[PDB]
Amino acid sequence: DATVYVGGLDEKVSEPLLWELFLQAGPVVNTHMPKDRVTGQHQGYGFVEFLSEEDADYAIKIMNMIKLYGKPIRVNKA
Amino acid sequence: KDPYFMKNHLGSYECKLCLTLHNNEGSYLAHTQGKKHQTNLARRVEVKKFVKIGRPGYKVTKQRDSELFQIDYPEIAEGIMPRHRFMSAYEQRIEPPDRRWQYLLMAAEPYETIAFKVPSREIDKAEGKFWTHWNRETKQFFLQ
Amino acid sequence: NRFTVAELKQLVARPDVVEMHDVTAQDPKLLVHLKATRNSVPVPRHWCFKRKYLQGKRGIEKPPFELPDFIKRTGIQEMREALQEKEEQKTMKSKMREKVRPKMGKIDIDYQKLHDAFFKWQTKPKLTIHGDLYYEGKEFETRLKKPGDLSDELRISLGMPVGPNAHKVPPPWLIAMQRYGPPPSYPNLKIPGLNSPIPESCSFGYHA
Ligand SMILES: [Zn+2]
Repeated sequence: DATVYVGGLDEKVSEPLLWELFLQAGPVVNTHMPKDRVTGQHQGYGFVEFLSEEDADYAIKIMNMIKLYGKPIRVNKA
Repeated sequence: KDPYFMKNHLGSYECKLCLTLHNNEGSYLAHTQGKKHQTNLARRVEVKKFVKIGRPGYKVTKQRDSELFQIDYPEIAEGIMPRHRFMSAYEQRIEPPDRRWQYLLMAAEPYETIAFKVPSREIDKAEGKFWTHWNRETKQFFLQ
Repeated sequence: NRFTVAELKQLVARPDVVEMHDVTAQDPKLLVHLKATRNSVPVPRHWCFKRKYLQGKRGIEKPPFELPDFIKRTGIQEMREALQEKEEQKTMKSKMREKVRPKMGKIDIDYQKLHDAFFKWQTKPKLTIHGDLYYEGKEFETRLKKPGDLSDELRISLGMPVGPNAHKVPPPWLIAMQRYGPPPSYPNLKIPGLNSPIPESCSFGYHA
């Protein structure tokens, strides 16, 4: 419940940039940002853990209005 | 042309896949031979070496069909039939501008490889079993 | 004899610090008390490793050295680099010829500029407090931001110009925050054009 899926991320996006962005909407506990370790490449998605369900659900509701590198960011419950 | 030889910040040498340090010029190129470099090369031939190559351009006979190339090939004397492959223009010996089309390439051992430009995206299938025939006795090669 | 991590965590007034190995000590209560004493620093991370503390820095290439700025403003790097690249063209004939017939005054810069750069323009470096030890990864963990401010780097990537006009500049989640409320988790967040004045509270937002 406290974790949201973030999608449509350009692979140039860093974990600090995701953190800066999502801390505008609520305190973030941690970010899991999957990486191909052979190529050192991010894979277009991340999981952002908020401190509670209410914070995560609030994030999902207010989060579909951002473009990063021109790509619209999708935020969904997981 | 070794892509793993690195010189570090203090004037020594390093194998990058092996992650190994070497003091002098002669201790890297004696490590490229050795059980650490070869097995890591395998983790990361003979027939290619002995290919006879005169480089003689055979005679092709292109012809617009409708429902085909006719290559006259002098004797090979081997069991292996001539082989085709579809290759892109992206890699070439000179790499000049205008690359962006495909070549139907034909080869057989003793003699030169032949290429045919295809500007259409799809018209035929450049496959070996489906669509080639080898008249080995008269030595004419087929492909449609 | 060696009671486990559970009972040791129960006994110690600060079980934050007791680790996997402290139950295998010869005095666990003292060791975890000294691990939780006030201004001590912990043991280095590589006491249990297998790699001799820096033999994992093998393949990574690094810059040579950045000279400090007050020394770079003496011109010594440019003169010395030009002199090394001039000496790299000399054969041994001219290298042993200018050993007996030397042309001097190749740099001869001045002494007032050097005495200025060590006494007038001396710069305090960026030191660190006494707890902050070093581990092998340390200089590449550099990731170590706040609500209501967005960096120039993030604003380029978002396409969000920094300006003071709280309504055209705002982040694109403004309209949704007017509809759904302010952050559930930032009760005191103030956003210009919502619950802070538009031209007055131009820092994007602030906790107040
Ligand atoms: Zn090697």
